[PDB]
Amino acid sequence: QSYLVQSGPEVKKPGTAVKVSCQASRYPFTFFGISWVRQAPGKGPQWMGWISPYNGHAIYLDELKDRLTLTTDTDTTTAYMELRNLRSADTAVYFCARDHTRQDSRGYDFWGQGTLVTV
Amino acid sequence: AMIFGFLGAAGSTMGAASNTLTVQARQLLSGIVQQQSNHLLQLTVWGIKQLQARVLAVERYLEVQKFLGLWGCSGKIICCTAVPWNSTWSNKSFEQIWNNMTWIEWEREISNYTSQIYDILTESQFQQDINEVDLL
Amino acid sequence: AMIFGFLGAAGSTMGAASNTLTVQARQLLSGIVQQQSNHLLQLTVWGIKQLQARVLAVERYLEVQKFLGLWGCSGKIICCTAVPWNSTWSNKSFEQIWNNMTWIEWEREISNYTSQIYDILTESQFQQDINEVDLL
Amino acid sequence: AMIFGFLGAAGSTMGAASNTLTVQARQLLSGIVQQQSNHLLQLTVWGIKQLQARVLAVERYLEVQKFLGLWGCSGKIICCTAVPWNSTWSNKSFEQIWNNMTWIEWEREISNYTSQIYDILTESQFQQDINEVDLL
Amino acid sequence: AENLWVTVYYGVPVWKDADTTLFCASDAKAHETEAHNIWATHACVPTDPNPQEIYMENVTENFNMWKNNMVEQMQEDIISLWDQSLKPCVKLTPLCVTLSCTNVTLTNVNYTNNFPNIGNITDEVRNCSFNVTTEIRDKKQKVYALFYKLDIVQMENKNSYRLINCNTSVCKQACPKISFDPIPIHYCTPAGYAILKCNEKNFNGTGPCKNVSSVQCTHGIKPVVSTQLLLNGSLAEGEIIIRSENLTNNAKTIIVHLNKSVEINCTRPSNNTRTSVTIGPGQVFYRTGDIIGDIRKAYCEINGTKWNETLKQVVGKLKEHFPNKTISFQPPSGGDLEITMHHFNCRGEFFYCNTTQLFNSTWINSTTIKEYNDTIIYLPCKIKQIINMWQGVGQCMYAPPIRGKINCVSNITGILLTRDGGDANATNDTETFRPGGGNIKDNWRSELYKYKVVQIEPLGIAPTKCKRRVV
Amino acid sequence: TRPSNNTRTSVTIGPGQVFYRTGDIIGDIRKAYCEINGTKWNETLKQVVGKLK
Ligand SMILES: *[C@@H]1O[C@H](CO)[C@@H](O[C@@H]2O[C@H](CO)[C@@H](O[C@@H]3O[C@H](CO[C@H]4O[C@H](CO[C@H]5O[C@H](CO)[C@@H](O)[C@H](O)[C@@H]5O)[C@@H](O)[C@H](O[C@H]5O[C@H](CO)[C@@H](O)[C@H](O)[C@@H]5O)[C@@H]4O)[C@@H](O)[C@H](O[C@H]4O[C@H](CO)[C@@H](O)[C@H](O)[C@@H]4O[C@H]4O[C@H](CO)[C@@H](O)[C@H](O)[C@@H]4O[C@H]4O[C@H](CO)[C@@H](O)[C@H](O)[C@@H]4O)[C@@H]3O)[C@H](O)[C@H]2NC(C)=O)[C@H](O)[C@H]1NC(C)=O
Ligand SMILES: *[C@@H]1O[C@H](CO)[C@@H](O[C@@H]2O[C@H](CO)[C@@H](O[C@@H]3O[C@H](CO[C@H]4O[C@H](CO[C@H]5O[C@H](CO)[C@@H](O)[C@H](O)[C@@H]5O)[C@@H](O)[C@H](O[C@H]5O[C@H](CO)[C@@H](O)[C@H](O)[C@@H]5O)[C@@H]4O)[C@@H](O)[C@H](O[C@H]4O[C@H](CO)[C@@H](O)[C@H](O)[C@@H]4O)[C@@H]3O)[C@H](O)[C@H]2NC(C)=O)[C@H](O)[C@H]1NC(C)=O
Ligand SMILES: *[C@@H]1O[C@H](CO)[C@@H](O[C@@H]2O[C@H](CO)[C@@H](O[C@@H]3O[C@H](CO[C@H]4O[C@H](CO[C@H]5O[C@H](CO)[C@@H](O)[C@H](O)[C@@H]5O)[C@@H](O)[C@H](O[C@H]5O[C@H](CO)[C@@H](O)[C@H](O)[C@@H]5O)[C@@H]4O)[C@@H](O)[C@H](O[C@H]4O[C@H](CO)[C@@H](O)[C@H](O)[C@@H]4O)[C@@H]3O)[C@H](O)[C@H]2NC(C)=O)[C@H](O)[C@H]1NC(C)=O
Ligand SMILES: *[C@@H]1O[C@H](CO)[C@@H](O[C@@H]2O[C@H](CO)[C@@H](O[C@@H]3O[C@H](CO[C@H]4O[C@H](CO[C@H]5O[C@H](CO)[C@@H](O)[C@H](O)[C@@H]5O)[C@@H](O)[C@H](O[C@H]5O[C@H](CO)[C@@H](O)[C@H](O)[C@@H]5O)[C@@H]4O)[C@@H](O)[C@H](O[C@H]4O[C@H](CO)[C@@H](O)[C@H](O)[C@@H]4O)[C@@H]3O)[C@H](O)[C@H]2NC(C)=O)[C@H](O)[C@H]1NC(C)=O
Ligand SMILES: *[C@@H]1O[C@H](CO[C@@H]2O[C@@H](C)[C@@H](O)[C@@H](O)[C@@H]2O)[C@@H](O[C@@H]2O[C@H](CO)[C@@H](O[C@@H]3O[C@H](CO[C@H]4O[C@H](CO[C@H]5O[C@H](CO)[C@@H](O)[C@H](O)[C@@H]5O)[C@@H](O)[C@H](O)[C@@H]4O)[C@@H](O)[C@H](O[C@H]4O[C@H](CO)[C@@H](O)[C@H](O)[C@@H]4O)[C@@H]3O)[C@H](O)[C@H]2NC(C)=O)[C@H](O)[C@H]1NC(C)=O
Ligand SMILES: *[C@@H]1O[C@H](CO)[C@@H](O[C@@H]2O[C@H](CO)[C@@H](O)[C@H](O)[C@H]2NC(C)=O)[C@H](O)[C@H]1NC(C)=O
Ligand SMILES: *[C@@H]1O[C@H](CO)[C@@H](O[C@@H]2O[C@H](CO)[C@@H](O)[C@H](O)[C@H]2NC(C)=O)[C@H](O)[C@H]1NC(C)=O
Ligand SMILES: *[C@@H]1O[C@H](CO)[C@@H](O[C@@H]2O[C@H](CO)[C@@H](O)[C@H](O)[C@H]2NC(C)=O)[C@H](O)[C@H]1NC(C)=O
Ligand SMILES: *[C@@H]1O[C@H](CO)[C@@H](O)[C@H](O)[C@H]1NC(C)=O
Ligand SMILES: *[C@@H]1O[C@H](CO)[C@@H](O)[C@H](O)[C@H]1NC(C)=O
Ligand SMILES: *[C@@H]1O[C@H](CO)[C@@H](O)[C@H](O)[C@H]1NC(C)=O
Ligand SMILES: *[C@@H]1O[C@H](CO)[C@@H](O)[C@H](O)[C@H]1NC(C)=O
Ligand SMILES: *[C@@H]1O[C@H](CO)[C@@H](O)[C@H](O)[C@H]1NC(C)=O
Ligand SMILES: *[C@@H]1O[C@H](CO)[C@@H](O)[C@H](O)[C@H]1NC(C)=O
Ligand SMILES: *[C@@H]1O[C@H](CO)[C@@H](O)[C@H](O)[C@H]1NC(C)=O
Ligand SMILES: *[C@@H]1O[C@H](CO)[C@@H](O)[C@H](O)[C@H]1NC(C)=O
Repeated sequence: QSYLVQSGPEVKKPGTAVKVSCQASRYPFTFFGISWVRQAPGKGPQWMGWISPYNGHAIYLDELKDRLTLTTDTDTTTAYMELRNLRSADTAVYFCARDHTRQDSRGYDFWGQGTLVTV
Repeated sequence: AMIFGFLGAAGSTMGAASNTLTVQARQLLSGIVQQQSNHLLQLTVWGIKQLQARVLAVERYLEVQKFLGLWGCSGKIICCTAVPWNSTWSNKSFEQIWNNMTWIEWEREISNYTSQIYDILTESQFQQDINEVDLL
Repeated sequence: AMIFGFLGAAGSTMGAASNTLTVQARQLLSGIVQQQSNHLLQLTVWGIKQLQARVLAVERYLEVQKFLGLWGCSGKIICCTAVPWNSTWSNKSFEQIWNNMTWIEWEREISNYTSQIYDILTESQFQQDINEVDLL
Repeated sequence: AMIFGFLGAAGSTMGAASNTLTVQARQLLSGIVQQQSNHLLQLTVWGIKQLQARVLAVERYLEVQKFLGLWGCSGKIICCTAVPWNSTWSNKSFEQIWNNMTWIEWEREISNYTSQIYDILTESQFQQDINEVDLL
Repeated sequence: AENLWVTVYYGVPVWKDADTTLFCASDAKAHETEAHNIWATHACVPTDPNPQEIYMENVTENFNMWKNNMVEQMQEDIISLWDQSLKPCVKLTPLCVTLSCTNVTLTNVNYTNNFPNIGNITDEVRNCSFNVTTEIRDKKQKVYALFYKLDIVQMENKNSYRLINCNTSVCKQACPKISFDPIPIHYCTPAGYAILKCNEKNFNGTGPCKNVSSVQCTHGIKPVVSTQLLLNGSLAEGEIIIRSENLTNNAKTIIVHLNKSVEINCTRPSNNTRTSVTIGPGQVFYRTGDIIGDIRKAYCEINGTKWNETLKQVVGKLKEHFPNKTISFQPPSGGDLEITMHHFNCRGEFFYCNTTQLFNSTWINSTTIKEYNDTIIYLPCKIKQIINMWQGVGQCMYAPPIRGKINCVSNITGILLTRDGGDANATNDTETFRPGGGNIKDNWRSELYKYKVVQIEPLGIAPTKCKRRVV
Repeated sequence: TRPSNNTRTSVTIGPGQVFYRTGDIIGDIRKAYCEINGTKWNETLKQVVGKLK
């Protein structure tokens, strides 16, 4: 059960805005939280934010505090992430990760295939 | 954190549902069935149904209180026992139970061993009393 | 000092009435109603009035016993709690209660806060069990 | 050593019969009378006879539970008390009771003092609560 | 780990499906009228002034009407109340005698007193004379009464009749102080049980309900009895719902639940006089002595435009379950008078209305919008006095006449249809639905479809790290 | 066994009251009877007198 699928790759000119959608299916969407991490090529993953698809409460990272906003949709069970002011160093593979459990997960159960964006 | 109504925390995990035990426990014997009920008035069609409803409410309350007495948990909401957990009834860890399951899902998982566990709890309480009589 | 009958100390102050609690407690469930009762004999006019007297005598006993269990006072005549007295229910001193008031007079004075006190007592016992599970 | 059924150890001495208390205690309120019972169906000849049995099964359980509560023995199989044995009820030694008598023979021996012993036990538990309120 | 021990939790929120005894609870305001209503008698405990409805958030529960034991329980109670209220009343054995009936004659002018010209009761009643016994058994008296042709069946020797029931069972006369007004009944549960309520707006009978809530008593359910149309019910929340145990099986009745009420306005314009004779010691028989003044057939008024709209939305939902077929409505094809005509009650007078104008149409393709101006539909209705509503299960009843003019205004909340089968002709892009079907149970599945009785199981066993302290 | 062959016929004696009667007995007509094995009864009657003595 449960599987997260992201969108296809994008090539966006610097300064534009990019929105990537992770679609969840085959499991109760609202029960488990969703996290976003980015992994630049030849580097390690970086934590970006955590969104609760139940009450919409979100948690962000200071450097991305004023640039990144996370929104969730319930009827079609899709998670959206939009980033603006795309610096040249934002090129990385972006993952959407499901929480391990319904409360105090401390781990990520399922990921997406990744979405490499070039800027 | 907000107070819940009757069975309002049925869909939440155990770790959050166990903070509302007194909500369900406070409604087990007391209800509007014990009113004054506004041709023998106590033999009418709805005079008999009220009567057996009153007896039904008592038996349901005493059916739980019977076990609490046997296990030594009288007068307790959460009662600790001296029976070690057996990793055949279930081998889930702390996080896989209290942060990932609801009380309905769990009681269905161990539904095959509730009768076995009940017998052990009574036997355990009996041993404590035996071990106390010949110790003092 | 002499032993009283049922409700013989209703007129005495609390300090003296509390020495006769077992007299009232001993008559809460047992009576002549449970006799053999010397045209279905249990459908007659008084075959029913006796049946509903037996169920009534049981609910009256279980109604009090339900609260004793929730508050952790099962099996005790006088039970001490961990709920501080709130000087809004009544601010009378020791001498103004146990040497100047009867149990009937007092229970009317705090009649407005019994329900609030009952809920507090139940919640207090719940915290003791919560604080014990995550302490051992 | 083998497990017994209901009342299987009625003929054995006390020393051996006291190890099978939970066999009798487990069957005091639970029975097939509480089934669904497969012209009001609850007023038929055996609709009434079943209802009376349900109330009888509850009174019998509560009759014993009333005494356990007054004596401070709620939730215990074997409960120790603070009432010294009086050598007028019976002056038999240890071996003359637990190795030579059955529970039926003994309860017939002290049958004249059961009522007196019950009253003393209630009075003793009352003193413990009195002595505790004015001690803490 | 080794550190885990068995712990007992009291008050756990867990339940299981169960069947139990539900008792009644009625509002006190409808009480203290001393009218001795049949259904919600004095034995009902007062309702809760502040009912509690608790929303259970992360809960999905399986509901199943057509298998709900609260429906069977309500039917058992409804019939039981009917039989006991008639037990003290007067038997009508002396009225099973030979009746010699002739055409009725009246004195009035009353030139129709209104627009409708349905007809007059003359040719719908007979003037019958017979011999009964006075208070003294060995003395006979000759009396007369006006009977509806539906209540008398000819035997032989033309102009000689008898009551219909005299070869099936004896019928009791409804006691005059008994009231037939349906007042709401709240079904409650014993302590230790609960009722689960499905809050989904568009929810068919069966399947998981994702918006369950907890209650202790049902809402006010009226025991209103009807055959083809559900009256004075509760409207749907979201939209029209078509509920059937299996839409493929044509032996199963289709229940339609409207989200917009349609008014039905029924009246009995005649003016009947209630007169009483003594048929035995302490026994008094109420009869229609005469009908003076207005004389006109009973009728019901329906706003034509509203029904066409309501019949248009319904066919819209039907086309979803029957995609490539045209939907038509037809009058019932036969059966007892309760099936072929809309049967209901109004102030103790039992009506049987035709309702053929309501269910005679065809909706081929909705190719173009057809517009017509407002019209009022008048449905002829017949009155009956020998009543057998429980399909020959309960006690037969005789309804004494009600003095004066009778008027009743009620809502239409649903329709009970019955699709008809076929192999080749019925597959030619057509589906005919005929009103009526099922039984009185379907009149209460429409109210109890959202409820479910469960038993609370407050004893939980879990592993924790707390160990009991040994002395 | 009851070897006869009775016919159940019903008349109406009152409103809703129907009386079932034996209209006729056609075919076999013989008194009802019971069959006992003589030897078995002798034995069963013989052991019993043994206990009575
Ligand atoms: C769907 O729902 C709708 C809405 O809920 C249902 O429609 C409603 O149905 C109810 C009940 O069927 C109707 O209420 C009845 O109204 C009638 C008519 O009221 C008018 O007349 C009153 C005076 O009556 C006198 O004149 C009439 C002719 O006009 C005559 O026929 C009658 O016999 C009598 O001589 C007026 O008072 C009244 O005005 C105002 O009256 C009240 C103040 O007094 C005021 O509060 C009202 O709001 C109103 O504004 C109006 O002009 C009533 O006659 C009838 O009253 C009976 O029932 C009530 C309890 O409901 C009771 O208190 C009454 O005493 C009376 O009960 C007699 O009949 C009972 C049998 O039906 C019997 O059991 C009683 O014992 C009593 O009979 C005894 O006394 C009589 C003498 O009084 C004696 O002859 C008998 O032998 C016996 O001893 C109800 O109130 C609603 O009007 C109606 N609403 C609408 C909009 O249509 C619909 O039916 C539902 N559909 C389905 C399928 O369920
Ligand atoms: C129906 O089902 C849904 C889903 O199953 C369920 O929703 C869960 O509800 C529970 C409530 O019991 C939630 O658990 C709580 O979560 C609170 C929020 O936690 C997040 O935010 C934390 C930081 O928030 C602080 O700062 C922000 C500003 O940034 C501020 O607005 C906040 O108010 C707050 O001050 C963050 O630390 C936290 O991280 C935890 O969780 C992640 C992932 O789970 C984990 O990896 C971390 O290690 C960490 O554990 C999370 O991101 C939280 O505040 C709250 O904590 C209180 O209670 C706990 C109880 O133990 C205490 O220990 C703690 O000290 C606090 O007092 C609690 O943890 C849970 O998150 C919901 N799940 C989802 C997916 O949303 C509903 O309750 C169900 N409803 C019913 C009726 O059944
Ligand atoms: C119906 O209502 C009435 C009125 O409301 C009520 O009557 C009260 O009953 C109680 C019984 O519980 C009485 O309280 C007792 O009083 C006893 C007598 O006290 C007086 O005498 C004391 C000295 O007497 C000794 O010496 C004499 C010889 O001189 C001898 O005959 C005696 O037997 C005894 O040996 C004296 O010390 C005492 O003074 C006390 O009271 C005054 C004023 O109240 C106070 O100012 C003092 O400081 C002192 O406290 C008084 O003058 C008394 O012996 C008895 O004491 C025993 O019990 C207490 C309980 O705590 C123990 O602490 C103590 O050690 C003793 O064991 C007890 O105090 C009370 O006096 C009555 N009130 C009146 C007005 O008469 C009825 O009971 C009610 N009946 C019902 C059925 O409801
Ligand atoms: C119906 O009524 C009958 C009669 O009233 C009753 O029968 C009694 O049943 C009880 C069971 O509870 C018996 O008590 C037990 O007896 C066991 C056998 O004891 C004898 O044998 C001992 C040695 O046996 C060992 O070695 C042999 C090989 O040689 C081997 O096969 C055995 O298995 C065993 O290993 C011997 O030591 C013992 O001596 C005792 O008794 C004598 C006289 O009674 C006394 O003088 C001694 O001082 C000593 O006390 C005896 O000769 C015995 O093993 C068993 O012991 C276990 O339980 C006790 C409980 O306290 C423990 O303390 C102990 O450590 C063991 O775990 C126990 O004592 C009793 O003997 C029966 N009585 C008779 C007359 O046969 C039925 O039970 C009744 N039934 C019902 C349903 O009511
Ligand atoms: C906390 O709880 C959640 C949820 O628990 C579930 O939901 C709740 C509401 C309750 O009802 C619970 O009873 C219920 O279990 C836990 O999430 C589950 O985690 C497990 C373990 O990771 C996971 O099972 C694995 O899924 C892997 C990925 O799924 C893919 O494949 C499946 C194929 O499944 C097929 O078979 C099942 C029945 O066996 C059918 O139902 C299903 O329809 C398929 O026919 C596919 O369906 C998905 O779409 C994905 O494509 C899958 O690869 C694994 O298979 C391997 O399992 C073991 C390893 O565990 C190997 O050894 C085998 O050889 C297999 O290769 C597993 O099937 C569940 O799907 C998760 N459920 C949900 C709803 O997310 C969570 O783990 C808990 N946290 C804890 C315990 O910390
Ligand atoms: C029904 O028939 C009866 C006859 O049994 C009519 O009663 C008589 O009618 C005549 C004609 O006016 C009167 O002269 C008599 O006084 C009436 N009573 C008797 C005892 O004969 C009765 O009028 C008829 N009713 C109707 C409505 O036609
Ligand atoms: C009652 O339900 C019907 C559907 O059965 C509703 O009709 C729909 O109304 C919406 C809003 O205008 C339209 O978009 C749909 O096309 C309509 N459906 C059909 C089949 O015509 C109707 O609005 C509901 N009425 C109320 C008061 O809720
Ligand atoms: C039900 O129909 C009747 C008649 O068909 C309506 O009674 C009329 O009421 C108006 C008042 O607005 C009077 O002017 C008429 O004289 C009445 N008609 C008759 C024949 O008396 C009644 O109003 C209708 N009910 C509703 C709720 O509309
Ligand atoms: C655990 O339970 C099983 C049966 O459910 C039993 O066979 C086993 O012995 C138990 N474990 C221990 C340690 O006794
Ligand atoms: C005492 O009770 C009142 C309400 O009766 C409440 O407002 C107050 O806070 C309570 N006192 C304390 C110390 O909690
Ligand atoms: C023992 O009981 C008798 C009455 O059964 C009583 O008289 C006696 O005082 C009691 N023994 C003691 C020490 O009190
Ligand atoms: C209706 O019948 C009654 C009773 O006989 C009578 O008093 C009245 O005049 C008749 N006509 C009308 C319009 O009420
Ligand atoms: C209602 O629709 C029918 C067609 O089924 C039509 O004949 C009739 O004129 C319509 N009436 C009104 C008032 O629109
Ligand atoms: C109805 O039939 C046509 C072909 O005749 C088909 O194209 C259409 O999809 C069908 N309608 C539905 C709802 O399947
Ligand atoms: C009415 O019903 C008849 C059959 O009962 C049918 O032939 C006719 O087409 C329907 N419509 C009209 C307007 O009569
Ligand atoms: C017995 O009676 C029945 C019923 O009248 C008849 O049909 C049948 O021929 C008779 N004879 C036998 C042998 O059954």
